[PDB]
Amino acid sequence: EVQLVESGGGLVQPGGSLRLSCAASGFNVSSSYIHWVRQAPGKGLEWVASISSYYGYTYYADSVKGRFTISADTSKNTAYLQMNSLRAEDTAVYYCARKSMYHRGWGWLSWVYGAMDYWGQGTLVTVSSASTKGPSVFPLAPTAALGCLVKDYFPEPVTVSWNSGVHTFPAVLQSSGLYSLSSVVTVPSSSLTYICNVNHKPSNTKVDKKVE
Amino acid sequence: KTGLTKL
Amino acid sequence: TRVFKKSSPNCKLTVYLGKRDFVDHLDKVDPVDGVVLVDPDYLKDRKVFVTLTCAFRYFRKDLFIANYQAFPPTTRLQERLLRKLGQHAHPFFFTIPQNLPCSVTLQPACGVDFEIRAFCAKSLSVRLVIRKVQFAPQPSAETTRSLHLEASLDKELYYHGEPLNVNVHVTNNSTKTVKKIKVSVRQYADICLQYKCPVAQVEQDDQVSPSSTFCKVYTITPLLSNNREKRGLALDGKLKHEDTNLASSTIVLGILVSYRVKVKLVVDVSVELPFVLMHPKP
Amino acid sequence: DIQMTQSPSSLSASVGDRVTITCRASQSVSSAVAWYQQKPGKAPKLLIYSASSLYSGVPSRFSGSRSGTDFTLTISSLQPEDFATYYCQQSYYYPITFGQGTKVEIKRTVAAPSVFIFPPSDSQLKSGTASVVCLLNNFYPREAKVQWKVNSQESVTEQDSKDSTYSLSSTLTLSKADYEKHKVYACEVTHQGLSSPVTKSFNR
Repeated sequence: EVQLVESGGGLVQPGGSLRLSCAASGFNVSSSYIHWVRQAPGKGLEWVASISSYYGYTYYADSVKGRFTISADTSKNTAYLQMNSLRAEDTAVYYCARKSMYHRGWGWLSWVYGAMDYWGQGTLVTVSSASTKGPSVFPLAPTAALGCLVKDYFPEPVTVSWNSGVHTFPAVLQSSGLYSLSSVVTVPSSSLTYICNVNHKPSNTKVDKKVE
Repeated sequence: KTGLTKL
Repeated sequence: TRVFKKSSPNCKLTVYLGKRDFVDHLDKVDPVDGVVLVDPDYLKDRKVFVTLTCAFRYFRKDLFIANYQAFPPTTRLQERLLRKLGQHAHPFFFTIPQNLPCSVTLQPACGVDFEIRAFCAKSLSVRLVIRKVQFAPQPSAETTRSLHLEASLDKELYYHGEPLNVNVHVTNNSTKTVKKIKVSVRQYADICLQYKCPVAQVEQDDQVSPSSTFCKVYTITPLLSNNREKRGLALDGKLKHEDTNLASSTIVLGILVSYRVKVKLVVDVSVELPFVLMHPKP
Repeated sequence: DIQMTQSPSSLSASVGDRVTITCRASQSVSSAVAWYQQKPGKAPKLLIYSASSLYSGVPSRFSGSRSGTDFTLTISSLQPEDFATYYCQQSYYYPITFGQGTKVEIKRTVAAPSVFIFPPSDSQLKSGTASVVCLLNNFYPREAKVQWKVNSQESVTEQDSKDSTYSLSSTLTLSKADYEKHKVYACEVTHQGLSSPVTKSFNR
């Protein structure tokens, strides 16, 4: 069995920095090309960088060159990615996977850089020049639909509960950056009291709103 | 030089 | 599935070969079986032969050569190769003698390398570089200089790259204070027609006071990363300027490779443990 | 670099379909391609290597092949569970590149958006930023547009688990002064499942 354990994910202002650790089990950082990839928020994968110890080979994406620098520690069997000058675009969930140098039949295939076949679970990398705030909840009222508009919170996530049919629309990013969302559900207008319970663990802000 | 055909 | 093809610039002659790395099980080497595809017009009278060079370089001390007549005539893989080519495809089949310097070279020409040479002539060309290769199949040391030094290793087989853990136990009953401990790797690559090679060296200022015990484990790992500026370093066979490992640990006529972890106390009582540094068979 | 273009941008198909996604490499490739099936949230998985080698554990219904610089990925029986985005990646050169994903949606009878319109609440107007919410619920396919009549942040939910439905929440946020300057607000919905645009509105 083989695994990678990805860690090192937390907020960081633009121009700050981070370090990512990828602990390797079932193999070595030296018999494997270890690759760090990233997926932006609701966007497409982009291989960030990768290294091989036995050769000291390093590769970075054109947009992640210089800002990132990868290396490893074969003592602990781990890989390390130093992300310097983290910027807003850099936000993602960052994944770690590996290209076993084996399968040549005998030795190291130094010229394959093949498929990244073992992915970890991915640590969320943030970038934001904004500090935690509390959600501002409003009631949306007029089959009639209604909800609570939970605007201007920071950062993910929120768990809006009502007192079936609740559709909370993915939290977005605004110009200032704050995470909005709306949570609505449709009920017949005949019975038009409803209780919205907004919970924000990062700010420990819990609000209850009445809609009718 | 050394090409490579499948089979 | 897959096979390596090579033909001359005239292309009248072609050689198809299943492998380009031959596994020396130490009792039966993967025999070099290939197929020669020719055109009758370009050969007419002249015969076609194929040769298995076992060169040694540094000097062309060609330690062995054998000839096989592609034509005139004199396996299932060869069968399948023929079925796609016809009569004018003919097999050659060399058997590698085990007592050969297993494919190795030196990191800069020099070194050791087999070779498949196919040529058409009336009397005794495609040049396919091949290799012979070997797959990887508890040392303990005590010294009483009294400054007792004991070293041990987990096992004698450490795959390439795989880190080596050295148990160090220092019982210093003498009046001299240890200023450093060095766990290093010496790669002895003797060209026999031997040199000390410093590759990995975990120097730690771990000082053991008089009448004191210092017991712990180091982890040192030999990697080709910092072994790049090491001329005369023994690498595995490089087919056409690829990159390869550190010359695996030979299992004993050419170049002989052994490896030793040296535990040295800088007071300089030293001990050494031999270990194996060969790849695993997938 | 190597622009590994992919097609279609997204495709629609139900259970049992035979999906075919074509990944063309602007520059030459030599059987170095991988297709990663990233579910929403979870991490990419390996499907294809060598352009045609079935990675161990990939269901045999999955396959792919090479026809030059046009590699292709096929799914014989698009099961209910093999819905994701599929990125193609040339592992040949450096810097590596991935495709741009081809979301495999679900298919249902073309449905119109159950539309509602909501104005800023008094609580919000007191705060000062009014967020009118034009809700287009249970609407298929995702292709719809909303126009504002008197800065729109559509928040398109993902496919529903009940019946494969999209819900869109077009939020228009405005400052108190500019919001008050106008009186009549409206959102107009253009949908392939609607004969003509559906316009909802209110007055300040």
